Amino acid sequence: GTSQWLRKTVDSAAVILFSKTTCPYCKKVKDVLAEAKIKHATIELDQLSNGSAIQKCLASFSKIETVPQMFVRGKFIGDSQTVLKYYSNDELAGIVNESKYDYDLIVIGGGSGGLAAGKEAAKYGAKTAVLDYVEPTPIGTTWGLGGTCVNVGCIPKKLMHQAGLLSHALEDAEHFGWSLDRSKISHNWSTMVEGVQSHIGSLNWGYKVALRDNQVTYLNAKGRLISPHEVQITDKNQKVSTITGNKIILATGERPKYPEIPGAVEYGITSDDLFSLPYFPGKTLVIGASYVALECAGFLASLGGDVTVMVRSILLRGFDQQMAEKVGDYMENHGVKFAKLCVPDEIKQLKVVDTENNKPGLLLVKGHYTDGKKFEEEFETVIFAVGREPQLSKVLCETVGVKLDKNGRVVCTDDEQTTVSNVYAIGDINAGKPQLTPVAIQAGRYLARRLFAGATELTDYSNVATTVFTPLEYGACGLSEEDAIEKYGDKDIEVYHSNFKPLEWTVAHREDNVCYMKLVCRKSDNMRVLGLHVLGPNAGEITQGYAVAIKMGATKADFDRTIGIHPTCSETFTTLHVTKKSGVSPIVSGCCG
Amino acid sequence: GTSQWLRKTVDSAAVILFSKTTCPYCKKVKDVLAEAKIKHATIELDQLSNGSAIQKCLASFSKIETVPQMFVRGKFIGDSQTVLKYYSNDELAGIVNESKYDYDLIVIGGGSGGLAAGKEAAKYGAKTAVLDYVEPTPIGTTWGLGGTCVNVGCIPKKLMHQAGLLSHALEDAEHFGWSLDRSKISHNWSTMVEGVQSHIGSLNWGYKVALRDNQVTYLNAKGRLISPHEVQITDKNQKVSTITGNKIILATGERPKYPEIPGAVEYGITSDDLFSLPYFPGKTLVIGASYVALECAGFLASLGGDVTVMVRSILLRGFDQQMAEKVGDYMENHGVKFAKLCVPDEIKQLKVVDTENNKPGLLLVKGHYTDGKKFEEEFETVIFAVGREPQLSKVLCETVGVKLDKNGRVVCTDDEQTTVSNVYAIGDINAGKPQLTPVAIQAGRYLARRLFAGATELTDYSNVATTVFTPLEYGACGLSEEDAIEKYGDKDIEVYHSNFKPLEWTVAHREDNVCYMKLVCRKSDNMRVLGLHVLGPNAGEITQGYAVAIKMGATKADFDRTIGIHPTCSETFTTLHVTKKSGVSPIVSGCCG
Ligand SMILES: Cc1cc2nc3c(=O)[nH]c(=O)nc-3n(C[C@H](O)[C@H](O)[C@H](O)COP(=O)(O)OP(=O)(O)OC[C@H]3O[C@@H](n4cnc5c(N)ncnc54)[C@H](O)[C@@H]3O)c2cc1C
Ligand SMILES: Cc1cc2nc3c(=O)[nH]c(=O)nc-3n(C[C@H](O)[C@H](O)[C@H](O)COP(=O)(O)OP(=O)(O)OC[C@H]3O[C@@H](n4cnc5c(N)ncnc54)[C@H](O)[C@@H]3O)c2cc1C
Ligand SMILES: C[C@@H]1[C@H]2C[C@@H](C[C@H]1NCc1cn([C@@H]3OC[C@@H](O)[C@H](O)[C@H]3O)c3ccccc13)C2(C)C
Ligand SMILES: C[C@@H]1[C@H]2C[C@@H](C[C@H]1NCc1cn([C@@H]3OC[C@@H](O)[C@H](O)[C@H]3O)c3ccccc13)C2(C)C
Repeated sequence: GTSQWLRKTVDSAAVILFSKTTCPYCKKVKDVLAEAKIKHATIELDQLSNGSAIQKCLASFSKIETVPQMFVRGKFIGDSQTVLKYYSNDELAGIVNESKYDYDLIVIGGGSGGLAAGKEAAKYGAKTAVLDYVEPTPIGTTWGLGGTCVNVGCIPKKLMHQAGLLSHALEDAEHFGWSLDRSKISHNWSTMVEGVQSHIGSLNWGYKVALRDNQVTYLNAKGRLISPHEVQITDKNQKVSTITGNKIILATGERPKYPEIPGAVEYGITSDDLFSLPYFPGKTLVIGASYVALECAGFLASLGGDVTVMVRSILLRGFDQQMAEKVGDYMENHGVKFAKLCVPDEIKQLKVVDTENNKPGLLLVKGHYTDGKKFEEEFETVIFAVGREPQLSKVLCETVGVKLDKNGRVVCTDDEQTTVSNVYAIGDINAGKPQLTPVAIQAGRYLARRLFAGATELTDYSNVATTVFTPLEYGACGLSEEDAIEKYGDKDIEVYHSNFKPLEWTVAHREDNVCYMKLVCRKSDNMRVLGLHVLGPNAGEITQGYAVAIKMGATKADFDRTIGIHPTCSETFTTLHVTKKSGVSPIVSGCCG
Repeated sequence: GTSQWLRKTVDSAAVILFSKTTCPYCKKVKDVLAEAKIKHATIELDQLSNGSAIQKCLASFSKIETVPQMFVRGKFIGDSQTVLKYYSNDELAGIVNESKYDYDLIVIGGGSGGLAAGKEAAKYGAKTAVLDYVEPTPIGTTWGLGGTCVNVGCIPKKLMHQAGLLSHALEDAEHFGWSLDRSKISHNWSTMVEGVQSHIGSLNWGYKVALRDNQVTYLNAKGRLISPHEVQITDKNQKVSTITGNKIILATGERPKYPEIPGAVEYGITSDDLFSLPYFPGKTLVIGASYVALECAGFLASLGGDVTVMVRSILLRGFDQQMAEKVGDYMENHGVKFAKLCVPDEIKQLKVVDTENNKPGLLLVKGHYTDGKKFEEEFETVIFAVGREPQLSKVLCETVGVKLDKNGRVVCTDDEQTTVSNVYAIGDINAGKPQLTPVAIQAGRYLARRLFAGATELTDYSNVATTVFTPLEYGACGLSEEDAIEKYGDKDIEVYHSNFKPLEWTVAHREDNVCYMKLVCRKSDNMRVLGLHVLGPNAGEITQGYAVAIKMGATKADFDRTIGIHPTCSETFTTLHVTKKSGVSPIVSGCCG
C-alpha cells in the first residue's frame, strides 16, 4: 500500500498537510496556513488514486485518521484544532523552525538544474540554501549566478548563432530585393558582446530576484561536503564557515578541459573566455571535434572570420556520422578549414596580447597528423574545446563512493540516488545520462517533488532530443543509423531518407538538396520510429515536436497518416517514402519526391 | 473477406498483377513486364493478412489458384505463360491500351491534389489525362500549370512573408553589431514580382517534366463534364472536342469571390492579381477578414506601404478569437489601420491606372459602419479577399445531382465518392473538408491508391493543423477554446497558457510577452490535448510537429514527460503549468514560468 509513500514523506520535507477537498475544516486550516505566510506541501487524499491504504497508514503512524493532519520535521503537530491552538498563542511561526539540521536542503551549485530544484523545494514548504561559486578562468574571466548553460553556454551561443543567421540573411536580402550591399556591411563584434553581456546580466539579476522571492538563502561561496549532513563553506573573502543539513543536492556541474601540452593553459582559451572576450579572434584555430567546438567555429566563421577546425579523429563523436559529414561539408563550403586527422603538439606566443588596444595576440601552433607530419601555423586566437572534465575531487574527498571513468565523475542509480541515502546528484553530474539543460531542470524539479512533496513520478532520460546550432542546425532525437544497425541488426532497421530545399532558399539561390533528413524504423515493431533526424534551418523547432511524438512511440504509419502544414520545410517528414535499402538517391530537385 | 478488394480491383483498376515473393515465376513475369515498359499495380499475396482468402477469391474469379495473374480491365489474361506468349507474339501493348473508354482516368483541375492524383494513378499502371485551365475573369494574369497553391496561393505568400521577416531582421540587426542604418535601405517590389514569378515558372517546368515522365497527357483546355463517363473539352484555340473516360476526378478548386457592386470588378483586384502585380500597391485598402486578407495586408505593411484592413464582423472567422485579436493587435502595433465593424458600399476612380511607368491609379472607397457612418477614404489600390467559391456550374452538368451551399462546395461521402460511382471530388470542394493543399494532395494520392491498387486506408480530414503567415505567424492544431467549451462545457475543458519570448528578440529589444502559447485539454479522458495553439516566429514547424504528436493521442502528461530542446521556443510547451481557471497572468519575464 501507501506505507512506502508515508515513510518517504514523514522522514523528509519540512511541512506536509494531509487534507481532502470535501472536508471544510481542511480548507479552513489550509487558509489559516496561507494567511500566516507558511508554505506547505498539501496533499489531497480524496483525489489520490489509492484512497484506502492512506487512511490505514495514517492510523498506523499518526494514531489518528481524522484529516487534516499537518506534520513538521519528524514531529506530529496534530489535527486542525491543534494547529489553530498553536496559532492562537502565536507559536505557529515559532514551531516552524526546521530541525537539528541547519537547512532543509542545500544545493551545491547554482546551475539551471540546481536553481530549478531550489525553487521547486522552496515552493513546496522547505527552506533551501543554494551555493554557487565559479572558479576564475586562468585568463581571468568570471560570470555571476546562472550556471554554465545560462552565463556562458546556451543563451550566448544561440545569440551569436542568430547573428550568423543574420549574416546569411544579409546575403539573401539582395536576392530578396533589398537595397543593400554585402561588401558595404560589416560586423561590430564588440557591440554584439556588450549587448549579449547586458542581456545575460539582466538574466542573472532576474534569477537573483526569483531566488530571493522564494525565500532561498543564496551564498556565493565554494562548498565542500564533509559528512552526509555537514558541509564547509569557503567565502570569496576567505571566510570559511560550516553548515549542516539533512538533504544535499550535488550540482557542481562541469568545467571545460585542457590538453596537457606546454603553453596551453597560459595562452589558450575555452568557451568560458570565448563568450566574454573584448577583442575579435579573427584568424582562429579550434581544437577538438565536440559539437560545442563545431558550432563555435561555425558562428565565428559566419561573422567574417576564417577559422580552422582541427579535428582529431571524427566530427561530432557520438552523433550520426552521415549528417556529421554533411555538416562538415557545409562548413567547408562557407569558409571553414577542416584540419582532420591531426593531433596538437604545442603552442607558443609570438606577439603579446594587446588589451590596451583591444587586439588579439599572435600564437604559433605546432602539431602532427596521423602520419606525424609537422603541421605548423600561426593564428590570432586558439580555442581549446578538447572536452570537459568535472572537479568532483575538490568538493567530495571520501564521504561518498562514486565510481568515475574518463570524463565521468560519479555512479548513480535510478531516482538520481547515490550510495549515500540523503545525497542526491542532478544535472551533468550523473554518468550515463544526457548532459543537457532541460533534463537537468526536470531532474531537479522531480527530485524536489519526490522529496518534499511525496511525488512518485521519476524524470525521464531516454529519447532526449538535442540540437547543435551550427550555421545550419542539426536536430536529432533517438538513435543513430550505426547505433540502430549495431543494436537491432542490419536487416531489422529501415531508414527513410530525403533531401529538401526550404522555400526560403529558392529566390535566395542558396544550395539545393543539402538539407538532409533521415528516419530509423524497425520492422519488428510495426515500422516503429527509433531515430529521427533533421538537418537544416531551425532544426530544433522541428525536432522538438517530433521528439514529443516519439516519446510515446510514434510509428511510421502514424507519420504517413499525419497531414503536413503548407508551406513549411518540415512537410517532407509526413511524405517520407524513399528507402536506403532500395538505394534510391534522395536528391530531390524541382518536383518533390 | 478479400472478395470486395478483388471485385473493386478488377472493376476499377487498370493493370493488376497478383503475385508473391517466394514464387520465382512471379519475379520472372515482373521482369518481363518491366522490360516491356508496362508498369503494373502488383499486389503481394504473401505480404497480406489472409493469403488463403485471396487465393479462394482468385479461384472464385480467376478459376486458377496458381499465381501470378495479370489483369487488364479486370479481364483474365492468364498466368505467366499466357503473358509470356502474348509478349512473344508482340501484341500486349495493344491489349493494354485498348478499352471502351479513351482514357482510364480523367482528372479535371490541375492543382496540387490534381497532379498528385494523376501521378499516383499513372505510376500505379494506368493511363490518365489531366486537364487544367484558368479563366481570368478580372484583367487577369493567366498563370500556367501548377494550380492555385503553386501559381498564386502558397509559394508567393511565403516568399513575401520571408521578405517581411527579412525587413524585421534588418530592423533588428542594429543590436547584433551590424553596421547599417535602415534609412538608406529601400525596397524593390518589381524584384519581388520577377523573382517569385521566375520560381513559379521553374516549378511549372518541373511539373510539366513530371507529368511527361508519368506518361500523363496534359492539355490546357477548359473542362466541362457531360456524362458519368464522357467530358467535352474546349481547347485554348476554342477547339471543342469529346473525350470519354472510365473514371472522373473533380478538382475544380475555387476562385476568389467578389462583393458585387459597381466598380468592384473592373477596378479592384484580388489575390489572383496580387502576386504578379507589376507595380507596388503602396497605400492599400484590404477588404475582408479572411486569413488571406490579413496575410497580404501584413506582407504589404512590413514591406513598407501603409495598409488599411477593413473587417466586416470579426478577424479570422473560424479560428480562435483570442489569438485572432492578438495577431490583429500585432499588425496594429506595426502600422496597419483596422476599420473594424465596417462594410463597403462603393468604389470609384479619380486617376486612371498609370501603366506607362507602372504606377497605380487612384481610387476612392465609400462604406458604412454598423452605425451607418459614411467612411470615405482614398486608396490607389483595393484588394478584395472575401473568400472563394467554386464554379461547378461551369464544370458539372445539372443532370447529375450534387449539393452546393452559399460558399459553394460539393456533397461527398467518406471515400471521396460522389453520387456517380466513377466520379470523384477532391481538393477544396469536398463537403466539409479542410481547404488546405496537403489535404488535396493526400486525398488525391490515397484515392488513386484505393482505385488503381485496391488500397484500404482512407485519408484523414480530422485534426488538420494550419498556419497563417501573418508578420507574427499563428499556427493551430485540433480545436479552439470556444469550440471546446461548446463541445464539452466549461468544467470539462482546461486551458494551459504561456506568454513567452524568443531568444532572438532579447538583444534586438523586440516585443516582450507578445508571443503566446495555448493548450486545450479535456479532463474526462485523462487530460487529453484537444486544441494546441502557438503564436510566434516560425510557428509552422512547431505546429506541424505537435500536430503529428496530437494525431496519435498525445496527453498533457506526455508533454511533461518530454525533455525539451534548449534553447528554442517549442520547449516552452513542455513547461506549461499555468491554468486559465486560476487566472494567473501569462506574462513571465525573468522566471520564464
Ligand atoms: C558553450 C556551451 C554550450 C552549451 N549549450 C547547451 C545547449 O544548447 N543545450 C543544453 O541542454 N546544454 C548546453 N550546454 C550544457 C549546459 O551548460 C549544462 O548541461 C547545464 O549547465 C547543466 O545544468 P546545471 O544545473 O548542472 O548547471 P551547471 O552550470 O552545470 O552548474 C554548475 C554550477 O555550479 C557551480 N559550482 C560547481 N562546484 C561548486 C561548488 N563546489 N560549490 C558551489 N558551487 C559550485 C559552478 O560555479 C556553476 O555555477 C552547453 C554548455 C556549454 C559550455
Ligand atoms: C492566397 C492563397 C493562399 C493559400 N495558402 C495556402 C496555404 O498556406 N496552405 C494550404 O494548404 N493551402 C493554401 N491555399 C489553398 C490552395 O491554393 C488550394 O487549396 C489548393 O490548390 C488545393 O488544391 P486543388 O486540387 O483545389 O487545386 P486548385 O489549383 O485549387 O484547383 C485546380 C485548378 O483547376 C482550375 N479549374 C477549375 N475548373 C476547371 C476546369 N473545368 N477545367 C480545368 N481546370 C479547371 C482551377 O481554377 C484551379 O486553378 C491558399 C490559397 C490562396 C488563394
Ligand atoms: C539523441 C541525440 C542524437 C544526437 C546523437 C547523440 C544524442 N545527443 C547528443 C549526445 C548526448 N550525449 C549524452 O552524454 C553521454 C551519456 O551520459 C548520455 O546517455 C548521452 O545522451 C552524448 C555524448 C557524447 C556525444 C554526443 C552526445 C544522437 C544522433 C543519438
Ligand atoms: C485546426 C485549426 C484551428 C484554426 C481553427 C480552424 C483550423 N484550421 C483553420 C480552418 C480550416 N477550415 C476548413 O474549411 C472549412 C471546412 O471544409 C473544414 O472542416 C475546415 O477545417 C476553415 C474554414 C474557415 C476558417 C478557418 C478554417 C482552429 C482554431 C480550430
